Amino acid sequence: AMHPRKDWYELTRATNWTPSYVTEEQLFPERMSGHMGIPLEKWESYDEPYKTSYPEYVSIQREKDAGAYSVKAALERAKIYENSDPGWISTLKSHYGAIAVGEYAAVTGEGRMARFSKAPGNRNMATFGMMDELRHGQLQLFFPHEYCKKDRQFDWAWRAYHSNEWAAIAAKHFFDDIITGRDAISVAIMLTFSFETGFTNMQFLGLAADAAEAGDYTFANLISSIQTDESRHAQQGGPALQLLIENGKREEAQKKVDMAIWRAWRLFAVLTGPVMDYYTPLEDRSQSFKEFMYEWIIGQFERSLIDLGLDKPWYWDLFLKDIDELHHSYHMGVWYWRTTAWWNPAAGVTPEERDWLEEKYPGWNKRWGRCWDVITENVLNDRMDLVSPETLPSVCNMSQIPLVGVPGDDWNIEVFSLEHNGRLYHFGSEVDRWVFQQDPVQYQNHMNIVDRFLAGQIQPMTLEGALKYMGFQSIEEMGKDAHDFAWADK
Amino acid sequence: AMHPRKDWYELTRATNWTPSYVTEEQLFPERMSGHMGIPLEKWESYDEPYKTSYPEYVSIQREKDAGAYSVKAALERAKIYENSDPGWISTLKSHYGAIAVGEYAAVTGEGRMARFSKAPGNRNMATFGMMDELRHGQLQLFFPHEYCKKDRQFDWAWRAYHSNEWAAIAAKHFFDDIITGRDAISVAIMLTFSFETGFTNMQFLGLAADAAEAGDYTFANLISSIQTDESRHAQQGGPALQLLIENGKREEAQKKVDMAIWRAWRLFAVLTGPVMDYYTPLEDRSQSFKEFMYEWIIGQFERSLIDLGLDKPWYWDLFLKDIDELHHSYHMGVWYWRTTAWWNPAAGVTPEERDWLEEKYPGWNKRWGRCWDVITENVLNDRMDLVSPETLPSVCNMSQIPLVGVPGDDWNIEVFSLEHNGRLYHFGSEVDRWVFQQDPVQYQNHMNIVDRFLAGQIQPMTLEGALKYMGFQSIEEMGKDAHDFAWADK
Amino acid sequence: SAFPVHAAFEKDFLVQLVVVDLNDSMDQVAEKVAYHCVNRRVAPREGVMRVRKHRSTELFPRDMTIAESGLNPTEVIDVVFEE
Amino acid sequence: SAFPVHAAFEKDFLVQLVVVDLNDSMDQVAEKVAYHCVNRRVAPREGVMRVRKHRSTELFPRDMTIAESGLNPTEVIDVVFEE
Amino acid sequence: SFESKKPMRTWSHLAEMRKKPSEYDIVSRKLHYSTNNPDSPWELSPDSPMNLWYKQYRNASPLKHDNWDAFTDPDQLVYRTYNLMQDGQESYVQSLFDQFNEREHDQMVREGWEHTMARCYSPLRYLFHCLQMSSAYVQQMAPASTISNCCILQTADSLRWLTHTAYRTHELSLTYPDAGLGEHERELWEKEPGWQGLRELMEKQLTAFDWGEAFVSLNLVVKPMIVESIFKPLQQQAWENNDTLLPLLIDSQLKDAERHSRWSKALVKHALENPDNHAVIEGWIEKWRPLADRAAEAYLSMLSS
Amino acid sequence: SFESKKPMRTWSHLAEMRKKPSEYDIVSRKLHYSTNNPDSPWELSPDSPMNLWYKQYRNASPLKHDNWDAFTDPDQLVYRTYNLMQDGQESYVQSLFDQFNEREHDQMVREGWEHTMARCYSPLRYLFHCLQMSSAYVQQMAPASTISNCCILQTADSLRWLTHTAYRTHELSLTYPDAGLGEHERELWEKEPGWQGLRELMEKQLTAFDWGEAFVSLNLVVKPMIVESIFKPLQQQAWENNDTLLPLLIDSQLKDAERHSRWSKALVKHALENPDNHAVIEGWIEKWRPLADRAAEAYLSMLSS
Amino acid sequence: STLADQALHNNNVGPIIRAGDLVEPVIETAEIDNPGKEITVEDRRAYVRIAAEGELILTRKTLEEQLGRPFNMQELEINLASFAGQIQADEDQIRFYFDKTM
Amino acid sequence: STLADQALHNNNVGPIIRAGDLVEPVIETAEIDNPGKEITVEDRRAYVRIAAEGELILTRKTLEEQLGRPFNMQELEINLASFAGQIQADEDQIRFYFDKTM
Ligand SMILES: Cc1ccc(O)cc1
Ligand SMILES: Cc1ccc(O)cc1
Ligand SMILES: [Fe+3]
Ligand SMILES: [Fe+3]
Ligand SMILES: [Fe+3]
Ligand SMILES: [Fe+3]
Repeated sequence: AMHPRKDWYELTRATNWTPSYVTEEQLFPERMSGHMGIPLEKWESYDEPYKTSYPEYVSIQREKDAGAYSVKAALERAKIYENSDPGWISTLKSHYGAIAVGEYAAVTGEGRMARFSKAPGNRNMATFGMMDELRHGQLQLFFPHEYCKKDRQFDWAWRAYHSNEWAAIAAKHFFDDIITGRDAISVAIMLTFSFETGFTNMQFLGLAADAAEAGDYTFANLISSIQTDESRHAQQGGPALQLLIENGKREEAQKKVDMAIWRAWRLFAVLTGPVMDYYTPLEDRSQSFKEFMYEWIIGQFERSLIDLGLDKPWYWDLFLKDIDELHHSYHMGVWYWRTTAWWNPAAGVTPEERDWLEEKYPGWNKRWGRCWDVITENVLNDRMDLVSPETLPSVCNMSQIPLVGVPGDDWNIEVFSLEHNGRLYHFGSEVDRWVFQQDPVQYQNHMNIVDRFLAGQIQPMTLEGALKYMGFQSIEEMGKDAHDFAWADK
Repeated sequence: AMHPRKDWYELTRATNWTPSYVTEEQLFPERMSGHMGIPLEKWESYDEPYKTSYPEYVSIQREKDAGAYSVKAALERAKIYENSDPGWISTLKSHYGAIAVGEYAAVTGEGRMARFSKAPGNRNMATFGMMDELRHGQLQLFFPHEYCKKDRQFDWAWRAYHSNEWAAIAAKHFFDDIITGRDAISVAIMLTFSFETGFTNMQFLGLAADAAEAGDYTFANLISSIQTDESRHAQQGGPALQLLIENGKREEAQKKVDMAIWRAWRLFAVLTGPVMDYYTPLEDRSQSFKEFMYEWIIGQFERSLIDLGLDKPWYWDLFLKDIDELHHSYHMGVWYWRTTAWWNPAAGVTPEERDWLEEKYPGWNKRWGRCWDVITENVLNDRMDLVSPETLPSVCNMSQIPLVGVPGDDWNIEVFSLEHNGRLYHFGSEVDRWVFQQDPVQYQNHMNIVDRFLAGQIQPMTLEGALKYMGFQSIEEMGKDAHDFAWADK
Repeated sequence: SAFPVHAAFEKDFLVQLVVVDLNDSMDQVAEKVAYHCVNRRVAPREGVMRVRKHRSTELFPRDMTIAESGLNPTEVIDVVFEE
Repeated sequence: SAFPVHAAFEKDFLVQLVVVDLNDSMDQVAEKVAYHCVNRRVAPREGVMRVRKHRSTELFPRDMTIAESGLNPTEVIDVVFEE
Repeated sequence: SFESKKPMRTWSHLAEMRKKPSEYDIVSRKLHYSTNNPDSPWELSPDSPMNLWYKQYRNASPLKHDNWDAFTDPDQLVYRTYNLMQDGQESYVQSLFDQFNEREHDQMVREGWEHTMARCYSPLRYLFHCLQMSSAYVQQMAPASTISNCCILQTADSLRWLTHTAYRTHELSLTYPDAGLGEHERELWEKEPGWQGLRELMEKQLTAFDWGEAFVSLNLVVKPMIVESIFKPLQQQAWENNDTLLPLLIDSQLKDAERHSRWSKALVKHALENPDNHAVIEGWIEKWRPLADRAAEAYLSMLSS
Repeated sequence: SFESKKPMRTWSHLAEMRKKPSEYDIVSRKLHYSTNNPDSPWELSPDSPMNLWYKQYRNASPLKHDNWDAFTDPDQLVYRTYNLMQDGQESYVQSLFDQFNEREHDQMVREGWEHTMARCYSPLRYLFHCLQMSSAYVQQMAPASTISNCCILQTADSLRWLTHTAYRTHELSLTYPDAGLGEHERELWEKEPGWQGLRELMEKQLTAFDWGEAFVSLNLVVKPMIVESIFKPLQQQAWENNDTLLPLLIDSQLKDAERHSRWSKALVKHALENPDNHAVIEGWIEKWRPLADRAAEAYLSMLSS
Repeated sequence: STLADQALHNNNVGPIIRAGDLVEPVIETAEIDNPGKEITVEDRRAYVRIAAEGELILTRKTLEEQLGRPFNMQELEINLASFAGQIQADEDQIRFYFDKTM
Repeated sequence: STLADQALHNNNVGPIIRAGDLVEPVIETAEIDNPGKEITVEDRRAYVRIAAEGELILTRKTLEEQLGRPFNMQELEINLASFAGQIQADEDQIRFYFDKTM
């Protein structure tokens, strides 16, 4: 006979002890552990709500992968690459580049907890977390690898995080801030709670819905399987937060959640926003980006945050306005500066799409449409020189994404600036500036790409010089319009 | 350490012994064993060329099924049923009905060998064969089961072999003749060699090609996985044939091969022929039925038969002429009498298809086209009464399929008749009559469906009475034109 | 006096069960078979329909009845047009 | 005397790096920014382009140079049309 | 006339079940069409040889039930779940083989054990193959697909045991090359007194062609004797001769054996719904018990010598 | 200027390999972008706390190589094949647990063995968790993804051993409820003399933050000592006290341990391409050996009492 | 913020099941194991969002019966891509629930 | 019968590999392990027909290297949907071959 997990589980996490040969602080240094002075004994009340154990883990993960790889194998000849809308292919390129090696970086966030968390259950769940993120990194290199032979842009599934391409810098600045660059408890809060119960559902399930509509089941099946792991190891954050609140650290916990949610938001607005409302073919848009945000972030995530005892973030109303506005402008920026991307942005403003946009975002045509009107005119008159930029956008010193606003009839754009230690910084929002001020030592001597451009680090100091600095190794690799401007014909 | 299979394999099939308490003939009765008087000692030279062993078998078959079921699960929402051409759905209906419970019957052919073959290696390989066919029967009930809720015709995946529907009788007359109704050595020759290395490739790989073109990967993946088992247990027949030849039974072996190939041919001409050249959408026809026949039966199978030391069948030239002609007429018969089928036949004679047919079968329009011309005219003038039959076709006393010939400009039709034991039989070919005469006791008191109709066994003696006798339980279940005659619009 | 035969009509693609009558003229037999063939799968045409035993070179007379023909039940006949 | 500024043009969607000159009139500054905006994402229009510090209520004089304005390098300016 | 009906959630024959059909129900139930027409099991001449065989040895069996198809494997195994189960058990046994071989288990058995194994263990491949052959016969003759399916899996298990024995016979010969291991088993099966009760039993059982008598003799008499008088005594002897692998191997085989006993007893219970069947079953058990007891006595005398 | 290039058959960094890239190559190689910029490992302020930590404890390690990324796991394991391998080994161990529990193994151990297990075996969960924590640290600090991946799998193996120990501690307590099994292990780890060498060793090893010293102390000193002085002696004691399960369990754990040793030695061989590294490695081994030897001596004294 | 307020003020809990063989069985299980609760289902093809007010239970016994094959609760993780509510899971069932009422 | 005669008189042997992860590795293996033989490939999407004249060998070692992961010869059966030629298989390789020359 076998004995049920409930009867021996406590012994697997009965692993805290009282150090005698080194001090408690030497074994769990605050800068790596982030215990906020809460003594070891208090951490033993940590109770991970989504448990697993080693034999179950290897058995079940074996089955998860067998399915993922079998589906990929069975669908190799479905002509997704050849037959898919080029906007969908660019969605794959953007996803794998922006995510694959970041997943592998998440191993290190989990590792930070496995070694340095004072909560025994956290150290064990983070061990399975290490393994999960290894899976995710390896899956999302293996799957795009077959497309290398078809298109050099898929090389960026591996290369992007090794580059200084501007979106890759935005990704690394975020993930290095919330995953690899902070103490174990900050990782628990910012990564597993804020990012992994909050935003990743947008990219791994919201996007899966669109992928299924687009008939790409290899991808939809992959990312939804990945998220089943996420759903388990993300549950490390809640008990950490509850423990902090119980031990008088509510304010500190709230600040970390507030910061991580906003940082995640700005990154997903430039990655997922344009995918859902522009690159994904109209017929395959299960819901709009805003609709998905209201499902996943407002309806599900923010309600969970409340249930655990935290408050709505102070910037709530700013956040809501941003959901209506930000990604439309980020999309415009990525597309106009498409040559700086490793995917081919789809413009997504055929009349039929503009009608959809106007329905999903009343007032769109009087705003962003004013810009797309100019662009469309130039395309129809083959003034292609006016559809390609000859300077650099100004960039946020937090998000590393260009500084934008609302264009057109009720134009409004604001930069939030800050003098600090003899230097002038510019942020794309009140919240981004606030994030900086929460922890200046984390950020203060970081130079964004345009800062580097102005300080002589990019040579020559030209757009072409910048493109080379960003690591593009051939002309083929740089972004172009997804449909070679065939959309103008409509 | 583990020891390699080559070092212990002989002991797994060192299982022949000299009976002492019953006689050799009592233990292996000729009527069940079919040893043709060849003594036990001679059978020990039997050497199965495609080996497996129990641990490898359960491990590898576990992996085969995991893939088959994972793909099915991942593709449930691909809208194959809703979005596929109705001709493709009818192809699924025909396949599962004609095959699923016949696969399960094949367990018994394998079982007959497992108990009654004098060759120890054959008894072990037939044990894995029993298991394979169990897999195949269960897969091909499980997969169509989800469609029951959509269409009562999918009920026939289970019901067909329990019915007296005319195509089901043709299937059972064949499989009961070559699988369940003869001695172990006849099963080895007629089933594993003739049918399973010869014809099943047409339905499980040829058809898979068309399924992949049609974008039905759940089905293509299923039947190609099934055939990987076939490819192993079908290799029981070759060594049996070689053993018979070595022991002076060449003539007996050749006759059994000749009979089984022809019987298989007539059945696959009515099942697979219409699927490949008419039901399958034109754009999804990887090759014509004849092209697939020349690949699989002439190029591969007949060459293998020669290599093993057998001769081309005596009826070779008749066979070749039949490949040009028979299925075109079987298709016409199934479609005109579509109301007697459990699937919805597609006519497949839009001008675009008729051009393809003329290219694949020069002279088609001057032959079968003459008939389809009349039918098409009646459809276009809504004389639908002339597109539905009011009598029964005459049926072959061997194949159980209607008696046909070449229509049109160079009309030619021949029935091959036989008086025997005070009864008049009619066969659809010289070969079918020859098969009967090879073994009259197997066939002589069998009554085909029309024989039964004339002897008062079908009441009332009307087409409607016949339809009820065939087991149709509702109006929905009976065959209609796949496209509700929408093809006439072209 | 129902009399089953299996009949093949000229330019059709199959043999069908057609039930005629013991006292039917070959002219009447030909009509009953044609019913199931002409304007279904075979174009109508000018000429006289004739009845012969399957693949025979001899035609039955038009006025000859099936009873007078010596045909046995369930035997195969062709229905063809005079050359 | 290269002088980098970050500029936001009226009705555009972003802020861009535009490198002007220490001795440029606000009229010249406005032109250099417009180059990267008008007929790209912003429709041309009648009126005088003016330069102000970002979100300020005060406009720099047309003839005033950037050197005379007290602006610091990499500060943000708007380019707008007179009401 | 023809009436209109809507689609059913499952096969027409299961549509009146109260519960939602299981995987087992869907893929296992009522698949023998050969029981539909009493006068011609198979779609051939009603008097064809195989039709006569089935009319005599299945249809006319004294063991009778008006709904054999209602029989249910108590384990409700399908092909898919059998392989999951047995890949688990067989991977475990193969891992035992690997590890015990690493530790040189066979070198440490008690003096002379190789000779006991050569005489009493390695010729089991013949007995187990008889069980394999016999199980395949019950498969092909049983009057319900759910019965036949238990028999298919049992045929495979018999080959599993045969293969264990073949593997271990060869492996043992590598440490003890002078004991006739892998060389003299046929001789022993044919001529050694301790094997002759078993051989007579199986030769006679394999010529019991009535499906009911085949099932009763195989699963209610022969196979329980093998558990009592062969498997368990070998475990005891192994223990006394410092063979620690054989008891673990046999424990895995006994799991299969108990499964066979479980479905067999469930079939007896189904059959006994018909009162007439108690006497039929009991009569066959009494008929075969003496042969089985003599088989066990002769084997045990050989083992304990 | 920009030049034109064709698509490559694999990642740009593997495209010059002579052989076709393996699954291992594709998913494992050169994934630490944090080694690209010496002045700022992480995309933050170059002087951020974690950037200072990595510049000191990874970049400035005395153990140096110009191409750590070229390191190759000799087993070339990826996530997928690790789980195939370990589901095999762990399903085997779980089957051992099931079967030995059926046989009531624990009731038959020699008198007093439960007390030896309570003192010398069950507190191993603390030692194994230290190995788990320490392996995770080498993971997060190692300068190549192929190194870190061996460490991830080793962290998981450490938890595997911990979980074995937890399961068996609980199970043993069911037969022997009066031995402190599952109740007194923390006390023993903290205060029992035989555990204090090990505890001092691990507390000190866990505060060796240089990645090179962490790897050497953990994998070249601590872990080989555990094999020599804990695992194998426990197998001997089990044998002497009729515990036949523990030796089989430890044999499975030793397979993991040997794998760890294998990749560790391959890393040493890679490192030694740089002649300066022999002295660095040897110096760390000499530094930690005394603590390891004292740990083993104290444990062994406790076990043999 | 009307739209946002209403979206936030929900008490919906329950599993998000990815496309595959667990979708229909989980829906049916939610209905059976929470009698007198209305179960809502939003189908997004790649996943289905299944919810009830305040609490939603899935028992192993029911899920096994609806799935039609042997099933261990831990296996749900193969197909549980996300969930709303806090989670309490054991060998017999999984419970999705909220502490608060909004 | 010209067409039929020519189709029959072939000596093509080799594996038919079903759609999946073994197609390209088997093609590459056929080329490497049969140097100086021309390998023909017919792609039918659901399967690929791979052939050489008279004899075609696939070795485990080469197939493992081309597949890029650990591989046992017996595993080929997962994807070997059919084959032309007689078969001789062992732990080291599979050989497709004809006894006769036509
Ligand atoms: C980028 C990323 C990181 C971790 C993760 O789990 C998902 C995505
Ligand atoms: C009908 C049938 C029978 C056996 C088999 O293997 C395939 C098909
Ligand atoms: Fe992840
Ligand atoms: Fe994650
Ligand atoms: Fe089959
Ligand atoms: Fe078969």
